[PDB]
Amino acid sequence: RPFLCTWAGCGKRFTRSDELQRHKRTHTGEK
Ligand SMILES: [Zn+2]
Repeated sequence: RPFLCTWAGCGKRFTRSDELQRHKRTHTGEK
């Protein structure tokens, strides 16, 4: 099961779900 960020024009892939969620936090603005 590969993880892919299906955000508006992103398409960045991860092998870890925690990586994907962590990454997603940059879109939502959790910094
Ligand atoms: Zn993304």
